Amino acid sequence: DPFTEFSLESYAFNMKATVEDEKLQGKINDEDKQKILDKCNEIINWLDKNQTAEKEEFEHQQKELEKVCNPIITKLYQSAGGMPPTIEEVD
Amino acid sequence: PSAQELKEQGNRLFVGRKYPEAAACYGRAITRNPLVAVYYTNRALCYLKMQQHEQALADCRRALELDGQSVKAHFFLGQCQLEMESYDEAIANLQRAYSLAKEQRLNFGDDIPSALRIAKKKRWNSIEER
Repeated sequence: DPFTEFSLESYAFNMKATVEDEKLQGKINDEDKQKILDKCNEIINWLDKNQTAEKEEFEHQQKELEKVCNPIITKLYQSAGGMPPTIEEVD
Repeated sequence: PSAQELKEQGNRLFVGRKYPEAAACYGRAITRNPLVAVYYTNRALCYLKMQQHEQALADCRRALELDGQSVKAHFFLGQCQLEMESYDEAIANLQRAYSLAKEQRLNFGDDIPSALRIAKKKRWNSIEER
């Protein structure tokens, strides 16, 4: 399904642009920076081929991709920012 | 469920103005990983909306043990101090929040100077004693 498929692909491309952003310099080590690029490039690639696949199959790739990113996301918070009436909102 | 997943559920609840339920999520997130400062600041904010100055103060304290460069930890902490009438500390924390945001190039409009200006006024309304 194109609508669910779109969110996954856009998530992947944006996530890559994010970790490579000059703003997050010194907020991530190049090892963790590299493994996001890898898994995003891997998920994008999979979507390119598997356009016949079924919902569970799509779902597995989704769970997999957030199993790599969430930990790295959590470490971005753990930096010296951490990672932020507008001020009166949850982060 | 992961700590990040739990924070996001809590954030959705916060936007929905279901504050107690959002705080419970932040706690659960804290349990799985207690070393992330934002989970503490978010919950402090729930407490602030629930009108509980004391518990919010403690979460700020925890947040600052992990992240001493946090604008929101310093900010909400000042605000808790203001509601407990500790004026001098509150202006300090708000100004410390104000320095950090400038350094980090953060943009909250006129949110910090407003808060500062209110606290400076509140303080004078207290000194009426001689």
